[PDB]
Amino acid sequence: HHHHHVINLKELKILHTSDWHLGVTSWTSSRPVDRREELKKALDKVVEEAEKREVDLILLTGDLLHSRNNPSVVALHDLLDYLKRMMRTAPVVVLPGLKLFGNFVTSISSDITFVMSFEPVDVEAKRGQKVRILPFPYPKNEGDFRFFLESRLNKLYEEALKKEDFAIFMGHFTVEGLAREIIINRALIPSVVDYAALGHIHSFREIQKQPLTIYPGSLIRIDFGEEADEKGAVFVELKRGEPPRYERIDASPLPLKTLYYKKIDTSALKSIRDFCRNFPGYVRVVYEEDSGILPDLMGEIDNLVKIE
Repeated sequence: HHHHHVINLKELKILHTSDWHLGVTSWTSSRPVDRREELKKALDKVVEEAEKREVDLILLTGDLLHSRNNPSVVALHDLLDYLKRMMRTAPVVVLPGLKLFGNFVTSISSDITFVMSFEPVDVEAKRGQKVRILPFPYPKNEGDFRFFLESRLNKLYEEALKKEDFAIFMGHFTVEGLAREIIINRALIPSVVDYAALGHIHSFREIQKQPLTIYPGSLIRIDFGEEADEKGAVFVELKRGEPPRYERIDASPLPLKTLYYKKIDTSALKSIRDFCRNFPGYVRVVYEEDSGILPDLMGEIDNLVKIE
């Protein structure tokens, strides 16, 4: 199953997913929970939607592995497993959050490209579309730093002007003013790209519409700051005549809940027990004062991962 070659094809379907954090175990200081099974389920749903929609290109951004430096064999084997699966559907371009194995794999394949530098790369998509990738990976400096970054973005704008069909910006950074980190103003994302695929933020954000610029988010709620979050992937469709459209692919991951109390008194105990009873995800209790020896709530309630 190799690529198609359709004359005058003026469209491109993209799956963009990000920030998988393969290998994460949560709440290791209170109650370790291995998130793999939930994550593999979320990823499977993303793989199946990609197949279902017959996408042309899959973009992966952000931290696909939880461990900055020392991913486990399982985490690595899961990554390569899902990479392979995706490459069966459509070509995969990865902007990382080893340089050796990435460069080698890109050489020997026509369906995975690791963009490991600031240099543009042209890729071929599932139906023969030509796509120019403008990458902005994580890069000592201080305010010359800002001028460095800005110089790099300017170069990518010029290289984007040299596109044949589609141009796609990929970046691993924090958009200034979100509501060491690399902080970059959204106005400096080259305006002449058709899509800007961003990663590193766990939460789905539509940053702007022109160029359409999106963080898809993580696929699980990694910690309690993510309880109100949208988790999933994004499906983007590009057509030469027209504005880009996109649909969120929800990963439907386990819900999180933080229950708050001054003291864990009689009423707070009943509140906690009732709530967790049939709650299908994980619960945190936040309280302020000790008032006696606390009952063994974690032995009693398997969903409760943190009192603290």
